[PDB]
Amino acid sequence: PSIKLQSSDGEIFEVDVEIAKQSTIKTMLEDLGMDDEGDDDPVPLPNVNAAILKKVIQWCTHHKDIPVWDQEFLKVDQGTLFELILAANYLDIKGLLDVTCKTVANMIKGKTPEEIRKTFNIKNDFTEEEEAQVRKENQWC
Amino acid sequence: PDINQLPPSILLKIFSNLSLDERCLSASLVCKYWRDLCLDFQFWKQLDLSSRQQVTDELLEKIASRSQNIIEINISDCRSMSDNGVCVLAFKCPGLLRYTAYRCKQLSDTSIIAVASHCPLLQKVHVGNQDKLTDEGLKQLGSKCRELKDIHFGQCYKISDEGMIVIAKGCLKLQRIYMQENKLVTDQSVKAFAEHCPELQYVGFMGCSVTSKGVIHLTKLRNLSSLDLRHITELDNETVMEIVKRCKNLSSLNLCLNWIINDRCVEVIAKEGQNLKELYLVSCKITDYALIAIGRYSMTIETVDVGWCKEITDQGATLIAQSSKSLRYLGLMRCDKVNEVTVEQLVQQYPHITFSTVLQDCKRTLERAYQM
Amino acid sequence: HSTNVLLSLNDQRKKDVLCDVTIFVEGQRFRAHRSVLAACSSYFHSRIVGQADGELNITLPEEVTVKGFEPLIQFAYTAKLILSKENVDEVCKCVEFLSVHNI
Amino acid sequence: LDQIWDDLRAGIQQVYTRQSMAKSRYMELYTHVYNYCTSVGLELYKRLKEFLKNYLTNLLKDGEDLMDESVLKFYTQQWEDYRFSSKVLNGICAYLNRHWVRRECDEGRKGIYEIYSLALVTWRDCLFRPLNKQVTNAVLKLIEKERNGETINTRLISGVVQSYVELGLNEDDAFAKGPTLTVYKESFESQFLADTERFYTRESTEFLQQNPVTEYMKKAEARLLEEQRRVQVYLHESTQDELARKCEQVLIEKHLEIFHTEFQNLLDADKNEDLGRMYNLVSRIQDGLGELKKLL
Repeated sequence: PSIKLQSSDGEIFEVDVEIAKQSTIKTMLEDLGMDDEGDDDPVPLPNVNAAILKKVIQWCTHHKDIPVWDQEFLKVDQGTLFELILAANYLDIKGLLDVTCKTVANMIKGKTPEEIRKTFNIKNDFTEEEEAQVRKENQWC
Repeated sequence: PDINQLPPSILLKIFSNLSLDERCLSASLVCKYWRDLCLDFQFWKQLDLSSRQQVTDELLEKIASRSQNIIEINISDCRSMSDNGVCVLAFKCPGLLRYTAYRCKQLSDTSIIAVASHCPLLQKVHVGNQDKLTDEGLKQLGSKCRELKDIHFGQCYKISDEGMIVIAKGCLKLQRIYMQENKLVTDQSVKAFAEHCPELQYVGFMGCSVTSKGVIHLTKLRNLSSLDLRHITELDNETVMEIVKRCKNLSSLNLCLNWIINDRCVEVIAKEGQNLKELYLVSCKITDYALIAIGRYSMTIETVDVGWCKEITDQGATLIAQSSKSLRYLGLMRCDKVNEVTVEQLVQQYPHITFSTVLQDCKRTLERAYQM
Repeated sequence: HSTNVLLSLNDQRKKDVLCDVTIFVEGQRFRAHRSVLAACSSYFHSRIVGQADGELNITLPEEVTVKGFEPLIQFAYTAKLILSKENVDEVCKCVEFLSVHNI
Repeated sequence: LDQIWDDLRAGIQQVYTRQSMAKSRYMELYTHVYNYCTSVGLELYKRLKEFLKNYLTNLLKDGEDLMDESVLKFYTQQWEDYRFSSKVLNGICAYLNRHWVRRECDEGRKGIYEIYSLALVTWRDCLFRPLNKQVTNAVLKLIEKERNGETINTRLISGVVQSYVELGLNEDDAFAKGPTLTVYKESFESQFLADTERFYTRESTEFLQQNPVTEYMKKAEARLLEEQRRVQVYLHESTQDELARKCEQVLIEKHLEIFHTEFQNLLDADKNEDLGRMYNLVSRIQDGLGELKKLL
């Protein structure tokens, strides 16, 4: 019981098969488990690199509203974030999308438009003539 | 690091973690793309506009103008719109499922007529304390949309006799029932409606005038789960015995405030009751004698409720405190016949009990209110 | 003393915040807590203890009148009443009663 | 995107020819779908549907008009291969299933299914074709060895039955509530019952004109037991009641008039073992013991 997952740029990551058993690798072994194994060949992941795959197995190892461990684990750069979102969507880790999409929503929540726009470097693709009609359309608080 | 490079599925999953106020007030002014994301059938098929007072009067024209799949309208505690403002939305109502409007007094039977004929699909009609809701509209509600599966008609003193029979002959898919102090409810409307659908699980007839002549015939069905027969008119004891002996599947039994009901029922309820989970006996005239049987002869129990008991045995309560393994639900209130040892020792002896005494639940409530 | 607790709860009640159980009389909403009305009126513990919901909505029969009703909660809280001779009869029970009230 | 679709089709075509390639490829095909979808997949769904339709159309020019006991081998083998490969393809297209199809149906909208249900519908239109009448006729002819035969190859029949149960209406009405035996009933069970009725009518008439009534009851009981057991090796649970009612109405309830006379003759010369058999046979009927109860 050891999948030999290889990262995008190339680094072999042996895991026990309950640690990396998520609905796109769990499903693969269910539909390709009838025949003989391929001598424990590496299963490359072309959309997950070797610095993000390290954290994905760190999060799945422990778990064999945003608790304390998940608050201190998700204390990475915004660039190290936004790729844990994509690497949990790619491999379909249903419990890592939840605790990560709350965090990105926890810095949108209760911060007014201006510093929300500043936090995520959003360029204001918004004029002022049509701002008077969008603030009157949501008048009902 | 660009957040807008994320696929729209991820952005919608992020935006679903914001309230409607946050989504329509802050995240809709950041840019064009966020405003277009925070406007979907995803976010506008579960309305829940309860207690929005004098802000939604004619606005209901825009919430359902291009929206096609409203299924969770909830305008409870409304005080602003009128019959016109609800019938305009009722005209379309594509596949509405769970219409709910409690305590909306200004609404009348016209809203019921509008909502009952323009959607042949429904699942929940939980209306509330709306007065002047006469029975003429519920007739057509049962005649046209015979797909409804759950009603709630408390505190509507105009549903005397025609309503139950009319949504009892046509409709058959009902699962739950709830009624309140509604007078002029005759017995000759439920006896006929007791053989068609035996799949009912929740039954509630508090403060109603249902005679036991229909309760006696309840032995037919053997799939009932929950009972709420509070303040009922002398239900048969042997019927309760038969339904508790045969129907092993039984979840709840309240039977509170009943005075002709005697001590025999609770004496015998511990003889064979193993799956019973809670008991609500408030102001019962128990003769402090069934405690020994309920402690010795009962091993599976986790919820116990002692009400306005004038007399009690402190020794027996202490014995049953350690007799069980997980029965820690002593919500004592106004128990004058109590000592000062249990409330002083069992608080620290068992750190897994919350208790309900006045001396304790005054600092705890303030502390939990201050923290949250 | 616990009367300090009662007075603090009373002042918190008289802000329309931290109120748990809501009483409805022909439209008037009178907010209060969960434990105290359970301790006061035996008609209320009946409708309360059977639920663990968030926000509660208990309605009272026409038999109970508002005019006597406001001082009922006051006497539940601080055990002090104000009353004159014109509005007495619908309260003359001296064991509260007034509700159902066969004890 | 044709840059994706060339290799995607080249991999799907070898998913269906069960060559059993490694996991480094069946994770490289999932990446094609993921990369395409996150670049929606309406035309991807169209290409998959067209591929499945053409695959079945070309597959089914073989194995046709090879009628008896040879449509069975064809149908069973091709059905199991198709079902396994379609489960694998659904596993590959899980992303399109989870995000586009789910968001697209979301109301009961018809014409758009998951990949497994899409393949099941396409194979049902493979059944909605001459390969559902000669497989059924050959199943009936193979069961029509009720007289004699031991190398009947039960696996040829039962598998066919399984197919007719899997092809129950998959078209997202609201949700799969329970058993969905509509195609099963309509395409097999009516003919099965109407054939067993004729077989047992002819057999009963022939045997009664060939032998007396005393040991016809033995045969009737044995045949009832045989029909009861046959529903457990060609197993579907909901046929036993109807088949039993057919068999009781044909074997008994049609020769009661001679049962009464044989009852009187058995009473005259006391054969107490035949009367028990008669009592059981006539008690299987509803309201049939009336004349026996008076003759006694």
